[PDB]
Amino acid sequence: MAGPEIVKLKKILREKAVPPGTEVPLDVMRKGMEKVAFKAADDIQVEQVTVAGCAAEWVRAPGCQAGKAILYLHGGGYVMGSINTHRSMVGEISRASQAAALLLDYRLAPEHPFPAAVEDGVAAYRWLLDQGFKPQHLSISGDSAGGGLVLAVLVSARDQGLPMPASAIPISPWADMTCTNDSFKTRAEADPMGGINKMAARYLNGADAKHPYASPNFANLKGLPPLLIHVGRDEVLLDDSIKLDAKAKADGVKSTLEIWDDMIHVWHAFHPMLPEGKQAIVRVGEFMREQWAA
Repeated sequence: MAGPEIVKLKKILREKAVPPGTEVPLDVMRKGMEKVAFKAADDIQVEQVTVAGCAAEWVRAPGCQAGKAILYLHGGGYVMGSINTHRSMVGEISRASQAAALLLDYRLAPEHPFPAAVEDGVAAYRWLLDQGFKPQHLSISGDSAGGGLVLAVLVSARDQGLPMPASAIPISPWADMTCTNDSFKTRAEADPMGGINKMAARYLNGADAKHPYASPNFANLKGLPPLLIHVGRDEVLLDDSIKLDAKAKADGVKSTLEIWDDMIHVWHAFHPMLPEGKQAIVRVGEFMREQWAA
């Protein structure tokens, strides 16, 4: 029916979770994500760089193709996450896609609200182009909030005349800051991963929640490059993804959406103990490579 590992992981996550309602202070949520992050695989090579005034790492699995690069935008509700929280998952995407990842430590809210993260994303992309990477050798990817930022970065880039990269992969994207979608009710019980509305509040700091660079589900997608959208069936953000796919299709974008049954928010991040995490990462890699061969 459902795999044994997901059933197991669902139980561990329900057990470890803080109870519904209780307010976890920000720097406490921040530290907890750091402290619990998976260590990247031993064969992942890392190089610290500065990119548009942000800390970054080049994240190079074995097998990287010369000339290829992923701008990777991490999750964390726009308020948390770092190079550290995501080095592990991004190592595996680099493995699968045989491409080095640029892992950006973009400005986080509330210290730096919207559109700070979009400016960092766009500049990061401009930096890659400036470094000599060709549009057709580039891909943009990210998870959760980062996966919304993927879209925002594209839209914003398109608007400023930048060429589109060959592909983009939003993973469990948060692309609608209103958080009104049916799936917050429909998929609530199945999702072990209020809390989210606070992050939107902190990121927006008063801005219009239907701003296209905050909620790319209200943006004009015309001209974006081909998309692979990943989302699990068992997450409150199911609707962001279904609606992002229909938007893209309507705006004439080549969109492939895959709902993975039984899966949770960014199940990729649990690749060390979830076969489906590895499987979905492999597939992100295959899709990036497919798009580079075309």
